Amino acid sequence: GPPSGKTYMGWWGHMGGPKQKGITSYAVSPYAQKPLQGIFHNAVFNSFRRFKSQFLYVLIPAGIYWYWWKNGNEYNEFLYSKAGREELERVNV
Amino acid sequence: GPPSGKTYMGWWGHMGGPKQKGITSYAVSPYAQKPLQGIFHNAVFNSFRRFKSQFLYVLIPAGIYWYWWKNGNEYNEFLYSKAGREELERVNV
Amino acid sequence: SFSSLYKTFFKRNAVFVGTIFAGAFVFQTVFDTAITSWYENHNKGKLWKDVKARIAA
Amino acid sequence: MTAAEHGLHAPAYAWSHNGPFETFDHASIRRGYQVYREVCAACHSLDRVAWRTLVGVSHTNEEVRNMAEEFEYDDEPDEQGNPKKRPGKLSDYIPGPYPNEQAARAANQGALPPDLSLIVKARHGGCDYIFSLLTGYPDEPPAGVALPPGSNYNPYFPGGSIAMARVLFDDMVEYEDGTPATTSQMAKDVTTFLNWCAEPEHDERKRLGLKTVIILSSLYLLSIWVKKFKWAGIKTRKFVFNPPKPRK
Amino acid sequence: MAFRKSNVYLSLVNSYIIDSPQPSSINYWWNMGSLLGLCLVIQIVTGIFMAMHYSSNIELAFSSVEHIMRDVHNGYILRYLHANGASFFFMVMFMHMAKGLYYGSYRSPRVTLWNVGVIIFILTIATAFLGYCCVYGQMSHWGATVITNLFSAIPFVGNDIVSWLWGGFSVSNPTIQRFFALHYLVPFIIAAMVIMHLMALHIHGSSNPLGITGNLDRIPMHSYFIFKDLVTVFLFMLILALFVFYSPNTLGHPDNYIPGNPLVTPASIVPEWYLLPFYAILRSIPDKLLGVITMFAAILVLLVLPFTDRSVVRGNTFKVLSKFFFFIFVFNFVLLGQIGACHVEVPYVLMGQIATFIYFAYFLIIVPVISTIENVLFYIGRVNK
Amino acid sequence: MAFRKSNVYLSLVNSYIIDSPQPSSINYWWNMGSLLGLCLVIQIVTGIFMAMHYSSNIELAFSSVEHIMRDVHNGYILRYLHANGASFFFMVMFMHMAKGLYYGSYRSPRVTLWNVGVIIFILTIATAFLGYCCVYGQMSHWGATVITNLFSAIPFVGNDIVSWLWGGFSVSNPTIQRFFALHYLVPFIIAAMVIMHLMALHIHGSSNPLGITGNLDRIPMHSYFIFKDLVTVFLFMLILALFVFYSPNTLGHPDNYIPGNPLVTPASIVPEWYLLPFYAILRSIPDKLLGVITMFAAILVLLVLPFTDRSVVRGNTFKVLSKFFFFIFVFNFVLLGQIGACHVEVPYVLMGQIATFIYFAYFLIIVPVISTIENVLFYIGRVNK
Amino acid sequence: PQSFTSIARIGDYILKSPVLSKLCVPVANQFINLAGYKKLGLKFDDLIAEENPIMQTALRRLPEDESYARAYRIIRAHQTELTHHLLPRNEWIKAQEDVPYLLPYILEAEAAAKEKDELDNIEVSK
Ligand code: HEM
Ligand code: HEM
Ligand code: HEM
Ligand code: HEM
Ligand code: HEM
Ligand SMILES: COc1c(O)c(C)c(C/C=C(\C)CC/C=C(\C)CC/C=C(\C)CC/C=C(\C)CC/C=C(\C)CCC=C(C)C)c(O)c1OC
Ligand SMILES: COc1c(O)c(C)c(C/C=C(\C)CC/C=C(\C)CC/C=C(\C)CC/C=C(\C)CC/C=C(\C)CCC=C(C)C)c(O)c1OC
Ligand SMILES: CCCCCCCCCCCO[C@@H]1O[C@H](CO)[C@@H](O[C@H]2O[C@H](CO)[C@@H](O)[C@H](O)[C@H]2O)[C@H](O)[C@H]1O
Ligand SMILES: O=C1C(O)=C([C@H]2CC[C@H](c3ccc(Cl)cc3)CC2)C(=O)c2ccccc21
Ligand SMILES: O=C1C(O)=C([C@H]2CC[C@H](c3ccc(Cl)cc3)CC2)C(=O)c2ccccc21
Repeated sequence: GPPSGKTYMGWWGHMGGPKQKGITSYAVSPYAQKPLQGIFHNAVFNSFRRFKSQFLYVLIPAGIYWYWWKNGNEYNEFLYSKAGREELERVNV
Repeated sequence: GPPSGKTYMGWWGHMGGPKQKGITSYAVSPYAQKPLQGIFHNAVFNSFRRFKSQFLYVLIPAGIYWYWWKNGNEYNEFLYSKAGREELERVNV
Repeated sequence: SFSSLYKTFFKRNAVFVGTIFAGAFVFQTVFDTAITSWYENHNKGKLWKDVKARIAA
Repeated sequence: MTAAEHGLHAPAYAWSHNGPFETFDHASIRRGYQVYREVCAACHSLDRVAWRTLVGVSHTNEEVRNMAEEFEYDDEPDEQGNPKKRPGKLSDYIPGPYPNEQAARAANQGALPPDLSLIVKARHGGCDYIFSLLTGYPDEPPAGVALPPGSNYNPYFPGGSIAMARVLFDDMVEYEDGTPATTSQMAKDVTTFLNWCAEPEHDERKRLGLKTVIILSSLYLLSIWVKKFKWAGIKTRKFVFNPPKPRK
Repeated sequence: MAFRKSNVYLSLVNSYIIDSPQPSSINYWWNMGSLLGLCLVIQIVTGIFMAMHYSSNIELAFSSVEHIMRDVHNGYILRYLHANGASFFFMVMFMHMAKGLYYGSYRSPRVTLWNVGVIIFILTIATAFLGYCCVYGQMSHWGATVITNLFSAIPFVGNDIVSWLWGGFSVSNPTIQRFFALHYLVPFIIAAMVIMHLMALHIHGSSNPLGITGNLDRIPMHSYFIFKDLVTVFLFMLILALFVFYSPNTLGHPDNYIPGNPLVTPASIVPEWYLLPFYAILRSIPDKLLGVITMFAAILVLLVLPFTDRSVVRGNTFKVLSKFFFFIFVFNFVLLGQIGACHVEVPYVLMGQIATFIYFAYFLIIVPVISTIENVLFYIGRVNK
Repeated sequence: MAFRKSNVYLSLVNSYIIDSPQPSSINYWWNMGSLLGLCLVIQIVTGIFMAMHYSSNIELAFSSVEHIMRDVHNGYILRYLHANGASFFFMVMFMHMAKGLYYGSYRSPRVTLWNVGVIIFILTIATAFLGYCCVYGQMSHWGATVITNLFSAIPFVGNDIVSWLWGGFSVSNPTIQRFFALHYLVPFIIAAMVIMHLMALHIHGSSNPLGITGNLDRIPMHSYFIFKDLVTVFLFMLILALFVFYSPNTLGHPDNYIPGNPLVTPASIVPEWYLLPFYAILRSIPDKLLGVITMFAAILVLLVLPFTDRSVVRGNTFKVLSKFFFFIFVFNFVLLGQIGACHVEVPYVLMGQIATFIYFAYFLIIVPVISTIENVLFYIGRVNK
Repeated sequence: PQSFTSIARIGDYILKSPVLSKLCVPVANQFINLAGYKKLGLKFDDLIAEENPIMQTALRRLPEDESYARAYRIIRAHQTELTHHLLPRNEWIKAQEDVPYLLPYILEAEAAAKEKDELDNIEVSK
């Protein structure tokens, strides 16, 4: 194995990060817990929070886009209708 | 990079070998020599030595094999000739 | 899934690779049994078998 | 696009097979073949369908052997090197009306009647659009629409001018089972038969589809469960911070 | 040490699939490359198995696929899987490329990682196109005419290139036959390339839905993500099962059950969906040479993204103004696609044009602007003076 | 550090082709794997380029190759290169495998290295056979009958396997078509495998025509061997040029310009030369099941070679008794091949039988014997008491 | 890679002008809220991308107990983020906390770099 180029990742025991002191972790065996850890009840009060916190950032842009869609759509059905052939002969040439 | 499995090769400066002391090498630029370093003359006294030192180890086995080849070859041409159809009716069934 | 009804067969170990394949082998017949039935029924009258029935030639 | 160039949208009739659990109506298919045989065969090839393929679906082994041999396919030359005919086998593909592209057009004012074997997929809407173009030849080409010599009007075709004249006229087919040989019953069948023709695998395809999903769904839910289990230590994992005396 | 670590072969297996240290925090978005490798495998298996009954001669071509449909045992399953799968390949790949924009994966040290995926994406379009030209229906013969013809756009030599590339006067027989052969070749090139793609991925490891450093809380891909990835997998197969058995053509164009005909283009030229947004962009340009260029540029521009992102953080996650336009971008891109389906009628053309602008402007203009602003909001939005 | 070392991609390139530390002493024998990789590349390029004009339908098949011959521009060069090249592939590969026996490369730590090449060698026979079945001449249709039929030798299921594998009553059309498709697939498998083969090679590095440790006098593959390898390369192309333009069929069987015919086997069944020594071994056995087994065993037995070599040194180089039988082995193997060409006439059958014995006896008997003796000559041939 | 030295220039200016400052900072304040990040115990200097030399001059330099601090937050971040939740409301970093603890060094180092860049290409007039 020749030299390797330095990066920002290493493997365990030299992962690359800064030198941890102070934190203390605790966990419990996946056997040692309720099957269905926390389902329904209060785990769903979040299925509306994970929603709220973001929806606008999608809806607002989806909105802008879906109304713009509907508009010229309507507008096209018109100028290709009877009631529209007028405007057509003008807009189109 | 995880642990690698030990072998019997490394790269330069850790090639794997034992710890050299005593030898001293010398060489000279490929520019600094006669084009046609040593051709013909006495470089061919070896094209008969590199031959001699081995030929037997090939010839002897090639021999055994080429005479064995020729033999049953002859033998086959016979038993499929006029002069042979006799022996055939016997050897073959 | 009830802790009694499971632990009976398997005590406190998972299924074993071969028992799996065994179940797989069985399941695969038991299933293609059911589903092909429920489907031939759901489409009763419609199957060429049901139509072969009435129709004569 | 003018609604005339587009063609009128065929409506959502409620077919025997529509739905995830619905085999064709084989009785219906059986009818369509007759409606096929007596009516449209006059002009339309059905070349990618083979006699044997009918057996077990619309007919019975001889029933299709009978039909089969009513036609003389080409057959390997005698010992001399001269042609010969022979009846058909179940191994054969239902022969086209015409000997080539040309005579198909000669017999139709220069129109090339589409091979039907794949029609219910080579068109948008398909089953519906097939039904509707067949029960949608109205009496007269709408006020103002001026129709060319040898062309009919259909709202369901694009730009109405279809080179195929109407062909369903009640009862022209003698429905062997004894059903109202109407035009909306002559038609609904050849559609269900032509559906089959382009999608023979159909009833098995939803059969197997059934199995695939039931198993695959269960795996999905099963997989999920498993995941929360193996994650359970990381999910409910909980840290704490205690700053440390400054000496290093 | 353990054997899986020690062995020449199993050490790779371990270090890319078992013992790999992943950020602890990554979510189901990251399951896409996994599901990407799964499609490529579905493509290659079902393809080969189908090729065994395929003929690439311009006559037998269209029929032989019908052969695979009507005759080969499970052959219809072979086709509907190949075809629907190619689509899911493309969806999943967009979602994979999405994820990379949103969390700003394209961003150093991961540039090469990113860049290579742009090469893959290119090769996947090249691949799937050829596989389409191999059905030889209507959409096929005319698809194959236009793509061959993009090369005329090349000054001078351009027509000849096309003639060559055709092997004759038209998209003819020496064409479908090379399109079959090149369809065989290329997927191995993707796989070749997926390997360098995974090598880049490997030396830096995955990012996170937080755009901070992973190196403080890693966990090993086995058994978490191996099991996590298994959830998206089955789900993937389910929807794919759904299409394949129930909606096999709810994703294809009926013009393609019509045998290709070199004299008569249809009058409904909708191309593949995953392709549409480019068809749109192409059309948007009333000039031939420029139009071509702009279509290709629609994909290349993806390479500036690490320079124009001016930010100081990777990720729209803590980025409101960034999120917002990011979904304008997504939604534009979908609209652009709707535009591709509709006729070159009004206002559609002009709508098409505007989206196209929005498209490139997002990489080239919105992003470096917004991100520079967003740096400055981050400063003054706290400090004293 | 330098860039070629630092880059994710160029570091491999460097470490396997530029900066690799080779034993200083290795000779032109070692140029074989290099020249091996070169054939595999010649196979794949010319193959694809030919496939563009090939049809794998049992009708068009034989003709389409004539098409490639009579019509495609440089197409004859495409064929004669594909075909002659496959041969040179096989020669060079034997010489490569030779070299491995003689210098005892198969020998630890290089077992896996060795073993994998046995897999490659198997895949190359599988590959080239299928490529032959794709011409669909006489030798093709009957070659393809017998190999398909080797599977009947399998108890019970054996006939069915063959029926399956045929896709019908005989080597028919669903056969040549799968044989074409599998011919496409497999060479990528060889290449896949060449990579693991080169990985094994890499972690131990090459041996030497002295069977001692390299680690005291290494030099870097660039620029010595890169240039050394270039000498064997051109020379390789020269002889290949010679055949390709002047002796294009001095290596093929004329029965193959005859369109395959399922009713009539010829009466001169000579199979490919690189295959002959196995044809011989196969025939040597008057029992069907056993004969098959022994043919396959003729290749597998190659895997015991690191156990039966009992020696204490790698290499026939300092090994007189070893050299000697090593060339009996080579020469047997060639004779075995001559036997394959001749009719099952006398004494040929009995000669065939004896060679076959000599063959397996060399791995299984001569070698461990001789090498054990040779250990003991090495002891008493010096020491006092 | 828009420069911090450059964000300083712009953001200092805006902070100084009582004109600008009154217009901008309300929004900026509104922004560094909508970000969500102080709800994952994150200070803003935590977020700064590190895979580049300057930040690695700037973390090698960052006082010990300060790095232990960073650390806990960064792990707390990930941990919570993966729990698909937000912290206990009273664990959130509070508006006075979100202080540019890192920014001097980043600036300290940026400065140092731009200097060396210059001093590598310093020309000469005779
Ligand atoms: C069950 C009965 C029949 C059905 C379902 C049927 C169906 C069709 C269909 C689907 C088309 C395709 C047009 C399109 O969708 O673009 C077509 C065209 C045509 N049909 Fe028929 N057909 C039937 C009977 C007949 C008969 C009896 C004749 C003449 C004797 C005929 C002659 C033609 C011709 C000449 C065309 C060409 C029209 C064009 O090019 O637009 N068909 N038919
Ligand atoms: C054959 C197609 C592809 C395969 C098999 C593939 C595979 C993967 C895999 C397995 C990962 C790790 C899991 C994940 O992060 O999603 C990944 C991540 C990534 N991919 Fe791909 N990918 C493909 C397409 C692409 C494309 C088309 C691009 C860009 C145009 C791309 C760029 C990236 C980047 C930048 C990451 C790092 C994401 C992160 O930091 O989490 N990939 N890819
Ligand atoms: C990245 C991998 C691949 C992609 C994206 C891809 C894409 C496609 C597409 C879109 C089609 C037309 C499908 C249809 O509408 O019927 C197709 C057809 C086909 N492909 Fe592939 N393909 C891939 C790999 C392969 C491979 C490895 C083979 C191996 C032989 C293969 C063989 C075929 C064959 C024989 C057809 C014609 C039959 C059919 O259309 O279903 N493909 N491909
Ligand atoms: C695709 C076919 C092959 C390729 C591309 C290939 C490639 C190579 C290369 C490049 C080398 C280094 C140069 C050399 O030592 O010759 C090598 C050596 C070696 N090969 Fe192969 N080879 C192939 C076939 C085989 C086969 C068929 C076997 C055994 C059945 C084998 C076993 C070995 C061994 C044991 C070495 C080490 C030789 C030494 O120590 O010098 N190879 N091979
Ligand atoms: C290890 C690599 C390969 C080997 C050993 C091999 C072997 C062969 C052989 C012995 C033949 C019959 C040649 C003849 O006597 O005419 C053949 C034919 C053929 N091969 Fe390959 N082949 C290889 C790779 C490829 C590849 C990658 C392709 C890609 C399409 C290909 C395509 C063909 C075609 C189309 C033929 C029929 C035309 C001809 O016979 O020359 N081969 N192959
Ligand atoms: C850094 O983070 C990661 C991460 O690294 C990985 C690896 C995964 C897991 C992802 C993967 C394992 C994706 C890997 C993708 C691949 C391996 C794709 C490669 C696929 C190929 C190269 C296809 C090659 C296929 C063949 C050769 C099969 C063909 C063989 C055939 C057809 C034989 C059949 C023929 C006959 C005649 C029977 C993650 O989820 C992840 O996220 C946390
Ligand atoms: C330890 O000692 C060594 C040693 O390690 C090496 C490496 C060498 C040198 C040997 C090598 C470099 C051999 C390497 C062999 C290979 C790399 C073979 C691999 C070849 C492939 C994997 C083939 C793949 C090919 C393709 C994908 C090409 C196909 C592309 C095509 C056909 C495009 C054309 C199509 C169109 C439409 C234009 C030595 O000489 C040596 O001895 C001292
Ligand atoms: C790619 C195609 C894949 C096909 C389908 C694969 C099916 C896989 C079935 C493998 C079953 O493999 C099974 O795994 C279980 C763990 O759940 C193993 O169980 C083992 O560890 C468990 C803990 O998890 C212990 O209780 C038990 O004492 C031990 O034997 C068991 O040895 C093996 O029998
Ligand atoms: O006219 C076209 C056309 O222009 C495309 C388009 C779709 C996008 C293609 C594309 C090629 C390369 C890239 Cl990198 C992206 C998209 C270019 C061809 C089609 O796919 C098509 C299909 C069937 C009939 C006609 C057509
Ligand atoms: O009868 C045979 C025959 O037996 C072989 C033989 C050659 C060696 C083959 C072989 C297969 C597999 C391996 Cl691992 C080695 C050799 C087996 C078939 C042929 O190649 C052949 C070619 C043309 C006509 C007839 C025949």
